[PDB]
This record gives sequence, C-alpha cells and structure tokens, in this order.
Amino acid sequence: YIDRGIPYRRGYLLYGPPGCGKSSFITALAGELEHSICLLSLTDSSLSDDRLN
Amino acid sequence: SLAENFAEHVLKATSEISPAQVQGYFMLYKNDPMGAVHNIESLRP
Amino acid sequence: TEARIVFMTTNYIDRLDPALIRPGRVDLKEYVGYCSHWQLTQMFQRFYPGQAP
Ligand SMILES: Nc1ncnc2c1ncn2[C@@H]1O[C@H](COP(=O)(O)OP(=O)(O)OP(=O)(O)O)[C@@H](O)[C@H]1O
Ligand SMILES: [Mg+2]
Repeated sequence: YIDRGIPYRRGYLLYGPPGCGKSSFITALAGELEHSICLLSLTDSSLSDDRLN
Repeated sequence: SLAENFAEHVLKATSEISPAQVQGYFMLYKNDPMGAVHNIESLRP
Repeated sequence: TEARIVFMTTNYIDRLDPALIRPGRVDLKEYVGYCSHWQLTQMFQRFYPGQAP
C-alpha cells in the first residue's frame, strides 16, 4: 500500500436478512485475529462530524 | 447420515430457514439427536 | 452480556418488527389468550375452596 500511495485503510460490509450470523461472525473474526472491537453508534446525540473524525 | 437426513428434511419442509431458527430448534432438543431429526415438521411456518 | 434473562410483553404482537423477535433475541414466544373450560374450572376451585367439582 505504501509503495503505490494507496491509503492504508480497508472496509468490509456484511448484508443479509436478520439472524444469519453477521454480528456473530464479526465477533468470531475479532477473536481469531486477536483484535479488539470499537463499538460506534452513528445515531447518537453527542456525535458530531469533528468528533466522528 | 443423520446430519444429511436432517438437512434434507429441513430443506424440504421450509424454503428460507435462518441459522438462528436452527439454533433455537437445537436448543429445544438438547442432547437428543433423534428427537431433532424426527420433529422436522414443527419448523414449517 | 451473558447470563441474562429478558422478559417482554405486548398486547399487539403484529406491531412488533420481526427483527425485534427472532430465535436468539427472543427464544420462546407464548400466547396468553382468554379463558378456556379448564381455566375457568381451576379459577372457580381456587376462589371457592371446598366446593364440589
Ligand atoms: N452461522 C451461524 N453459526 C452459528 N450460530 C449462528 C449463525 N448465524 C447465526 N447464529 C446464531 O444466531 C444468533 C444471533 O446471530 P447474529 O447476532 O450474528 O445475527 P444477525 O441477525 O446478523 O445480528 P444483528 O442483529 O446484530 O445484525 C446467535 O445465537 C448466533 O449463535
Ligand atoms: Mg448478528
């Protein structure tokens, strides 16, 4: 990513009918990769553009 | 073969079954594979 | 959080969004309707103990 100037970011989207295993798979993947989860709620009251950034 | 039979029976019973409903159905029959294989018809909407 | 039991009640089940009640968010739905013959008999026996069935 660095050698080509591409920003070192990535995003994933999981879509489907409820109850199919999106959140459970996200938890399992976070456990497998030994990462932590930063839960962010966009529809909050104290959240602003600068605060989101 | 029990797993294959259960899968075939469930797919014949209902068309769109979510994994959460399957988990709940398995919760209903704990440590009783025979009962789970037998009582497929309860999953029909 | 694990080790939690949640009880929910409503009068118009048709008004609940299906995503709110799914097998893993609500593990058992039961219908509490009007009285039946056996229910009335039991209520009469409890309210007036000693009487003949
Ligand atoms: N593929 C699966 N394997 C095992 N369990 C599953 C699977 N899919 C769903 N479940 C079960 O369904 C329940 C809830 O699943 P989950 O929260 O991932 O679903 P969702 O509808 O994607 O969630 P959300 O409402 O958070 O977006 C849990 O009990 C979970 O174990
Ligand atoms: Mg989920």
